[PDB]
Amino acid sequence: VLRDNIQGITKPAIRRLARRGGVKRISGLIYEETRGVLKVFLENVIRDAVTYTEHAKRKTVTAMDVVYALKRQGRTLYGFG
Amino acid sequence: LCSQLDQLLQVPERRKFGRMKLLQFCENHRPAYWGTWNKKTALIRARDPWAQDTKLLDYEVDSDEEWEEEEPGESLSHSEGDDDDDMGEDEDEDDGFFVPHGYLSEDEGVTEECADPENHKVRQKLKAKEWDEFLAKGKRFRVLQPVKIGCVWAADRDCAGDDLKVLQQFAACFLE
Amino acid sequence: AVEERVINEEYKIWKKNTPFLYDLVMTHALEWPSLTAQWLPDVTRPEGKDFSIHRLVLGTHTSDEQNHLVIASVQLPNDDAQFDASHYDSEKGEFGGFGSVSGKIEIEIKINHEGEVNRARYMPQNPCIIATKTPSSDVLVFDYTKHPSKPDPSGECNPDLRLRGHQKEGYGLSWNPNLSGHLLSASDDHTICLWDISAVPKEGKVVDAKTIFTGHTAVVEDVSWHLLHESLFGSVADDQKLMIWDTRSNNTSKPSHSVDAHTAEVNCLSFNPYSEFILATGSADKTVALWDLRNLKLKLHSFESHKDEIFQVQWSPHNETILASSGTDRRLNVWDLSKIGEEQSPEDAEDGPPELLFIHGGHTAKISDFSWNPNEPWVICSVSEDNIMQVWQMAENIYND
Amino acid sequence: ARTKQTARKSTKKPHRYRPGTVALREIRRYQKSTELLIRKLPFQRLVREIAQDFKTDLRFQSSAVMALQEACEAYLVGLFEDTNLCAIHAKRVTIMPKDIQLARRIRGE
Amino acid sequence: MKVITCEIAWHNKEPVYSLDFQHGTAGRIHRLASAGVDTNVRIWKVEKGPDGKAIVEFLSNLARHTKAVNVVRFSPTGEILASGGDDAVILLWKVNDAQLNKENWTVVKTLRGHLEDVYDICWATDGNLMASASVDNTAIIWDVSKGQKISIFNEHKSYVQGVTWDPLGQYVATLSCDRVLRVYSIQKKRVAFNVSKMLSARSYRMFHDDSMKSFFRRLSFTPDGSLLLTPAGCVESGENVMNTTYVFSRKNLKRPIAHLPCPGKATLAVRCCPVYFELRPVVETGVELMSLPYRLVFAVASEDSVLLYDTQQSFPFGYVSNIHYHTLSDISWSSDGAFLAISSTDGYCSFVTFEKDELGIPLKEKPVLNM
Repeated sequence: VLRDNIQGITKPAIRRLARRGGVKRISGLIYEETRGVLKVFLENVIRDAVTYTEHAKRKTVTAMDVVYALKRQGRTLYGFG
Repeated sequence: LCSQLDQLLQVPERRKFGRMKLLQFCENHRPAYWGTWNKKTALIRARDPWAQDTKLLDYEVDSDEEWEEEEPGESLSHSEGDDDDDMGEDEDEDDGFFVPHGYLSEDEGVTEECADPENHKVRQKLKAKEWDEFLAKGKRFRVLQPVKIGCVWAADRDCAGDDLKVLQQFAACFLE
Repeated sequence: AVEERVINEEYKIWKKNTPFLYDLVMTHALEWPSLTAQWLPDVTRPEGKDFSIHRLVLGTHTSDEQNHLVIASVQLPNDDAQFDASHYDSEKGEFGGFGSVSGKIEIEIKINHEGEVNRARYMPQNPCIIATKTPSSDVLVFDYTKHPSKPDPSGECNPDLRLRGHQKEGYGLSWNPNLSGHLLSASDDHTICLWDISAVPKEGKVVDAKTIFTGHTAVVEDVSWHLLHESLFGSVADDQKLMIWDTRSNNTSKPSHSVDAHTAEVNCLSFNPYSEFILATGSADKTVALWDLRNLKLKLHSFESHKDEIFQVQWSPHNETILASSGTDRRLNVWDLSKIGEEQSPEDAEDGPPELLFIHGGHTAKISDFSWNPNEPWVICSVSEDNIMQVWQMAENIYND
Repeated sequence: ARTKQTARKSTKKPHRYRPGTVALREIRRYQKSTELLIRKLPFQRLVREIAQDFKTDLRFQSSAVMALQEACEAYLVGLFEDTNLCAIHAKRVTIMPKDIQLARRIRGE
Repeated sequence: MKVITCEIAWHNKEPVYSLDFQHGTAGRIHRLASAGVDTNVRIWKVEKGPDGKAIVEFLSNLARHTKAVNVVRFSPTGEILASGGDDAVILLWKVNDAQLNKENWTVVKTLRGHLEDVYDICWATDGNLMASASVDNTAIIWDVSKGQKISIFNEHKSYVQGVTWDPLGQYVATLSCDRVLRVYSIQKKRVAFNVSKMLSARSYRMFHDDSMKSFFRRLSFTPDGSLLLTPAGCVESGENVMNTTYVFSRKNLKRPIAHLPCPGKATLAVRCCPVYFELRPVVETGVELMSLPYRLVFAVASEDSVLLYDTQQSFPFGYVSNIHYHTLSDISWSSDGAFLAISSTDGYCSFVTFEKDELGIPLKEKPVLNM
């Protein structure tokens, strides 16, 4: 039942991401690749955040764990620190 | 004016390269181009725009070799996709992804040496802060000017009283 | 065939040679050709963005389709973005980069129009109100704020106001920058209709003929208010006549002044946005004559660079002494008054007189209409008959040296 | 008057900047866009499901989830103009999955 | 006193986290190192310009880091520098006697013992003993001379963001993110002091929880060593709590002498200038935080603002705010004290130039510290 949301990423959302980055032409099958790259990066992020929160001796994760995962993988977060 | 009118009537430096130049054609499969041009040829003049440019460039088509599209690009350029949207309805009763429910889950799972009225006050303050943040979200970009307070000391009495009261607002509170 | 091929090759040459001669080129192909095209005084500059936004009023020429009055919002990169070092190409040796992020042209609101919009102009004080000319006798007024953005599913147009006084179509419309609601209209009916909409009731729809001029004996080609004078305006017609009327004059048939224009019919006229004594008129004899309002008997200067009739002539809100004109030659020629009476080498004179400064021949078809950007200098949109609409700006060194 | 004609139907990879002369002041990139442009709920359900996949008896915060979001599309745009520059260097305008992989390796993921 | 925002490319826009001056040389010229997530350690040369402006220039770069660095501090000697990154390793460097590096800096020691990301490092009063703080909830002790681990303190329940060495050499002060403060003896190698909650007489925790959006909780001993300073404090005057920093004396490390409430933003780093000054002429009152024969001035790093306090005054004499767009990261004191290097998390730094004698007369002879 709760295992069929891989396509939950919508075509309007993906085309809108495409529009923000500035393209005019897109591939038709690239969409699933985009979703897969999304999924892998999501997974890396969330698992590392779990590593923090567990090492935080905590159950409910915070966005601070999100921040530390973000920097551990190596990117910046603006306005939330 | 009117009366007289009627009376008479009857990497190198950017400054060394010049201004950024841009060109876009709707017809090109070639992407729009923007770059600074510094090539100086006396053959290409406004008087004769179509004159040959010898030893400057080839009069050969590059858009086709730039982008021979021949692919399902979905015509993302315009007229489709921006207006399309979908609504839905959800369930948020099992695992509450909310400020009050999140606070309740956190307090139930994790218990500390804090009074229940204190926990309620903290939750109310955090919710108020989130609501104030949501309200201030409409400020969007706000250009911020730097502020600096000079070395004002209690010895001096001719300094600005505005800065004096500002730093007085930052008092050091001792405890007995 | 041969003409199409030679125009295609000329355009290819212009396409290849434009990097050296233009700083800003923004071409689009329309769904339908537009006889009218103009800026909006309002500019949009969102904070935190590297671009500016501009707006355009155009129509459509549809043989058997509902003609729609169109507002087009256009994205323009910022002046601050005009100086940025992004990357460098070792090949071209410049700070180039094709990239993908660029300004774009967007149609915002379409309003149904009865037939082709012969001419569209708005309040110089209120972009909300715009006046359009119809192939019918009717003159219709549209307001985007007072109409749904998307064109109505009903084919019939929904004019907020209709004006009376003309008996058939025309190609001349103007507004009074100093007086509110004062419209000047031209039509084949040999009549010049003056209308005032400032006194129209809120629920009124039909506007009578406030004033009808009949001094011209030929087809009144164009009419226009004076940029500074509150009661003076001029008219040009097919009778090669340059006519001056005063609204304060008690006679609508006797003109204030009558001076011939050329040996051929004239199309339009234009005044300086800054000066008030010099007007520009284009004629069918490939000549554009300058006239000092101090003395209309002698032409101030009759510039000659076209090979055919000249249709539209317009002055510069940025530069007082800058003028260009376009006609059936598909060529737009930028003309300066600072180079008048300046000696030049014949190598710079085979093309024509030194009065000219620039030529725009990027048009596949005849240049339908142009307008000069009041906010951005040297920024011009022109439309050819082949629903081709480009926004362009020449090389800066051609006017700034 | 004027002869008219019938219209026809119309149809090096790390761009690191040198320690000097770099005073870029992009202020927009500082502030959050407040423009999610993602359907919140498929994102939320997906996050919930993968979290359950990893571990159970755990709770989130709407702030953390939205943070996850902007992290997502921020990485998206980063990779995305990376792919744009690649394809321009790849002498092509239609974006290929190989372009995503090549940009991804350009970062070193 | 003039404040200069540093618009120059520090770490090609990656945020800064740590920075340190050269204590060994008292000359006007200074050598400055910086910490960023570019995994690059950049040495910069700074000095006052002809206009007195603190102008800076690159010196050398370190790129061995496989991961981002968080804390960077020189030896008290300044000849050897401690470098700490996310890659869970700490290397020691010394200048060695290349197109963009005027000098080469080489690893000297290879120290491990925190197998996680590192938050803080501390040098001894001599530079031969080492203190470091990391994710790992562990307090480690290293000998610089031999470069091997000697002590591990595991009593912490949450992250530790600040460690400092007693200049006298008798204490080691550590904080947990769990609003818990611990002081460690040297010979005993145990929790000499441990304070988390205080009665007023309702009892509540003095320090901020993990809920803070701050990444670091840095603090330093006074160079005299008689005063202890703790940022990220909580004062619950009423139903609310408010940001503050606590000041402790050697008399009692359980009850701080007082605190400095800081309305608005939250403190995250505390640093003390290593130079002494004469007692400024002031009325003999209780305004001074501590009565000492010689005064000292120190800087405090809040979420956004930095504030300047001396030995005689309770209110800050020097106040700066609204300069860096993001939250602050680190603050450093020049050896002469004339350069106060401000680093935040936006991606740039900033400097506040101090004219000579603007902060008093440095002591002719530096008072000795009882070991």
